[PDB]
Amino acid sequence: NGYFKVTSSTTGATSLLSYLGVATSGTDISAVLGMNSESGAVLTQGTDQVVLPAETKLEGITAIKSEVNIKGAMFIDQILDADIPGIASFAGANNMLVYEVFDTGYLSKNVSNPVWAVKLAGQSNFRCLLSKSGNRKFAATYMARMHTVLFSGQNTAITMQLKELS
Amino acid sequence: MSDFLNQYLLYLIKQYYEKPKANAEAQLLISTWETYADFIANFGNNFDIDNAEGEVLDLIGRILDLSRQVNDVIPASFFTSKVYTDYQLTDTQYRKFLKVKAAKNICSPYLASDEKISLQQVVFDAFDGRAYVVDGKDQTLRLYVSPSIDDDELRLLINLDILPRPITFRYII
Amino acid sequence: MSLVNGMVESLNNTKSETEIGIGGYRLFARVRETVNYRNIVPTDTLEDGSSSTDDIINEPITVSIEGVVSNLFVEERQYPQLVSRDFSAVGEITALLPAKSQQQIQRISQIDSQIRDAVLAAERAERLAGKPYEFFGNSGNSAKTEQEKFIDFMEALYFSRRPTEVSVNFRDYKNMALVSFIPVRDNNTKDTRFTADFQQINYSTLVYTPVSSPSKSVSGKVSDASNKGGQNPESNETGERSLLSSLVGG
Amino acid sequence: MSLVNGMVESLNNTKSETEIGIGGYRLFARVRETVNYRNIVPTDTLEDGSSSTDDIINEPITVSIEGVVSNLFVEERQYPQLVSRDFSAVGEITALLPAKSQQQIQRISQIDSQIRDAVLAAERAERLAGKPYEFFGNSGNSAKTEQEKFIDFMEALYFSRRPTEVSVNFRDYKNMALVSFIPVRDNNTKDTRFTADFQQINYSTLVYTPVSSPSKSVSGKVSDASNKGGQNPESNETGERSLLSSLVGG
Amino acid sequence: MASISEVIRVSLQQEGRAIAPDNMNAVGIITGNQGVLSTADRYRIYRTAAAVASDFGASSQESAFANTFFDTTPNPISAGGVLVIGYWRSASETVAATSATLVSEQTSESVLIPLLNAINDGSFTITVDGGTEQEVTALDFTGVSELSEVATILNSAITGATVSED
Amino acid sequence: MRVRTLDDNGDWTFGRGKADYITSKKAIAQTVSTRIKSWANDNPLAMNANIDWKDLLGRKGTEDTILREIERVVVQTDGVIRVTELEVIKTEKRVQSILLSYDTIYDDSE
Amino acid sequence: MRVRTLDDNGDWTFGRGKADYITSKKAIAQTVSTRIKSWANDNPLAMNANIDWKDLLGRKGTEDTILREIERVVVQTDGVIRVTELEVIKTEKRVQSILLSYDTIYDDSE
Repeated sequence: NGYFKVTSSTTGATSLLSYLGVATSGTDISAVLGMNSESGAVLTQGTDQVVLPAETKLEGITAIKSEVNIKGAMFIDQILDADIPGIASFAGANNMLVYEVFDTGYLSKNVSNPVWAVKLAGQSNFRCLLSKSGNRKFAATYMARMHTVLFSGQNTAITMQLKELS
Repeated sequence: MSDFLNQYLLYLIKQYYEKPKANAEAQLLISTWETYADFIANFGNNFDIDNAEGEVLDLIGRILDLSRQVNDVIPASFFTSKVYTDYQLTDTQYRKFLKVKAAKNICSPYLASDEKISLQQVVFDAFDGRAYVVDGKDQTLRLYVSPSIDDDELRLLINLDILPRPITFRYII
Repeated sequence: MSLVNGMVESLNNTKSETEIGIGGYRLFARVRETVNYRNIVPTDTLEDGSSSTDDIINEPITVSIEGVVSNLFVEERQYPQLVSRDFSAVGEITALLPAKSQQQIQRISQIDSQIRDAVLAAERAERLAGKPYEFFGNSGNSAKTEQEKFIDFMEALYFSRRPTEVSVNFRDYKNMALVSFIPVRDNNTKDTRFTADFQQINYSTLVYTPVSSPSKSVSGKVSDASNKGGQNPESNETGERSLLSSLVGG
Repeated sequence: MSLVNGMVESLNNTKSETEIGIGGYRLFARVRETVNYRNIVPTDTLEDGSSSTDDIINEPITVSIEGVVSNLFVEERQYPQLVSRDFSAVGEITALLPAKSQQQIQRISQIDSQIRDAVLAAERAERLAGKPYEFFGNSGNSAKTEQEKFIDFMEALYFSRRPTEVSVNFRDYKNMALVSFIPVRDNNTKDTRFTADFQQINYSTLVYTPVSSPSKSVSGKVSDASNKGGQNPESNETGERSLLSSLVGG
Repeated sequence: MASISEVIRVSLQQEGRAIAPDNMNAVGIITGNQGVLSTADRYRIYRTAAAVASDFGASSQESAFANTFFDTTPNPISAGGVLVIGYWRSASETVAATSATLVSEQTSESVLIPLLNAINDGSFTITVDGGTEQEVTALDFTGVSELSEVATILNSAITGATVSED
Repeated sequence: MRVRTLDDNGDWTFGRGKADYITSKKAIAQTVSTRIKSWANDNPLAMNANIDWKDLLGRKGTEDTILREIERVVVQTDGVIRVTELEVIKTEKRVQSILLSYDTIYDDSE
Repeated sequence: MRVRTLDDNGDWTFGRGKADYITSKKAIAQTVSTRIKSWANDNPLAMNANIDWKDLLGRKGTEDTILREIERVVVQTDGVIRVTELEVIKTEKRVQSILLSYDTIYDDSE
């Protein structure tokens, strides 16, 4: 895609020190190519040998949010109760929506019920959905049904109720 | 809640799908009609020479001219549903005789008839695949059988002319 | 006839908020907009003085819309036109049909895939019968300006020879037939000033029909015994296939 | 009939950029420009309430163009009109024809040179059927002013009695027949203000034709068996040549 | 069984529109019978014969007068008007001993509940019959969806008295 | 017009034939009450049964058309004459409650 | 509509009769794809086969008419409904590449 990648064969502490520096003779190809050190050439050095990142928390969504400008997200795996408020706060603080589904056991209004904890906390951006079976996909289609308004025509702002899902 | 009941309940308009009495009543009508639907569907299942017992078999006999009365005695298929006289046929034997008779109704004097149905094909699937017809010399019709058929039955079929036979016939043991 | 029928079926055409235009093409401006309710009242003084009434024969309403179409129309306040649903399988009632084996089923599947390609176009047409715009659709090509789109849609509606639904404010009349479409282009304005007269195709039901408008899934099911004329099959040539070889013997 | 036919053959006339005028004479100015799509919808309320549709009979589109012709017209932005190609020999398929000797060939050459002089005019005419302007051609003489050229071209088109193609903006209709041509000359402007109504000659194909429009080289080849009426040759006088002397004996 | 009813309900009008005698056509019928309008209930407002009956019985002459009232074809309620039954003490009204009451402020049920559901613990001081001051120190109002429920909670809390919502 | 009565919760009634039937002025009441409740593209035997709800409560800006369609259904009812209907609350949470009043063909005998 | 499939480079396919035939929604795809490619005054059996290329890529100022004629060919195809097409590059050397999108009669079954 118009990029020139140059990879050393060896892996691990394999620095390509040069950005294609000027040679002693011959017209210089380096600068015109873009490999040049003054040029905007990425030179990610060979990382050390096999590296173990630890096991993050669902708050690792931040890494996605700090890279994509997602405006509505879901998790394939269900957010643990103890971590719902956090992500809920996150939903507000990053000007986005997060859709999460819960099963039948959460149809109460006690404080311990996490969804009502969200409602009391005002986390209006952490949308909660209900699926008796636990069918997670209900969120995606719901997400896939909401973020669907071209905000340029007249009255294209849609409600949600009674709309076909997948 | 099978297919019939479900697809018919969609004709209940939505004021009445959820009111328990109305839904129960519509289900009552649908169910009573559904037993007829099931009967029509299972007529084929329960009519043919395979899944037939008692009177329908006899009906098949009278449609293929073979009464359970062979006037002969055959030993019992000791491996209740129905009992007859000794000199009649227990069901399973009379079933598979009727299959043989159905075959011999559509016989033909060709072992590999390409145009019409052969003798070989129809006698072979008469016995559900445990028969084998090869001709002889003085118009003998040698007939190999699997050992899952007692000699009494086959000798009876030859002695009643229920096997397919143009002019001459025989068996082998 | 009855005085009661008046209000009853006067409200039978209610204008939705979405404001269908000449059939979904609202991208013009309505300079003028008229309807013509007419009546034939037989002239001479009616005969009895007691009951010889019921003599106001009705007439096909015409609707005249003259407007202008420009390259750039900015519509003020109107809701989007959303594609109507395909509510054909609402009563579709299978599961009484016979049990038939695989590749006896799948042979039917191939036949269905084989003639759906030849029927589904007209099926969509009848599904979208009133409104031709979302049948023909937004032109979608960036080369054709807006007057392109208005002219080619109008020609498609006109050659279509199918009645359309036309909305004057406060009424979305259901079966208007395009009677006259005159677009004019002065040499002092690049827009197109068009006058379109439509005429309603009003038609009532003569025969006993318990069901007003059923699904496609039962529309033929509740149909009464239709009638076709006679014909002399012994005197046909376009299909005089010989007798099948399987029959001459038998 | 079908709703599908609408968009299909609504786009069947696409206006080329070159903007043919009244047939290639674009050297005037279009003061006004109208088309009249009409329809005959039978009036009385249609009979059934189920299927008695298909009752919008179509009509011949008319196209009215009123403009002015001056001695000096300066055209703003339009591409040149280029002479259409003579694509007659595209399928011309010789080399199966017989081997015949020289001056048997050349006798045919003389016959061909002999009747090409009598057919090639009408052959070009049919090649240039739609567009009469480049058939009649630019007048080419410096004596005749531009109004000369407009009048003599219009008279040639009118006496030609052949349909022409007429372009309203966004459409170049293919077979327009000149219905009315009224040029007017006020006594306060040396130009000519002319109104010309054309009417489309729309005609479809009744009979099975696998090939839509073939070359001249196969147009007769794929023609179906044409029919002429009877006649009584024994009762002709205009050519009652005697019997050839080579036949009376034999 | 998710009914159609939760997307549309269609019922019969229940309260008599609960209007007040504002216009000129606020006409009255004064009874003297201490059946239901005792002192301090000096009047009742009606817009139909049947309600007057249900509070008065088709047998009592007051319902008869209401019947001959509403039977006039252009009756007052057809022009922004009400009927009202009064009460003048004809003879020796005996007002039965009452019990002390405490009517609270007009609460909209759209604001009381959201404010209550955050209040974990309860706190009341009430006194009945001038007895020992009663302090209520636990009212888990979290699980409340309508004023009937807080009414029940207060009923269980305030000993020596009954709590109702109306 | 007769019609089978429905009990309070609106389920059907069998038994007491010719007596579970509403006589009049209440038959109109029941028939309007549940003509309003008939979603349009529900019944395969009447696909324009009554007003289209899945396409009117699922779209913004239909209150006027809700009201016009309710007036259409009510007026086109065997037994009613006039209507007098408007909206009384304003989506107290988001549910709006409209007030519908109609003059049956009865109570016009003077 | 059936039609013989063409392989990647677009040559014909023989053998596997009744199986080298494209069934649908792809038969439309193939048929539009090579209806675009049918120069007009080529076929002596259809001299207005499809749009005229020798007289549209050989003349200046036809991009609008190229697009209108491509829309004409595509729309007049057994199996398509709509189009959505425009030009995506601007003659990157001098070749312009246009993007053509059309809705077949399929994928409208909801």
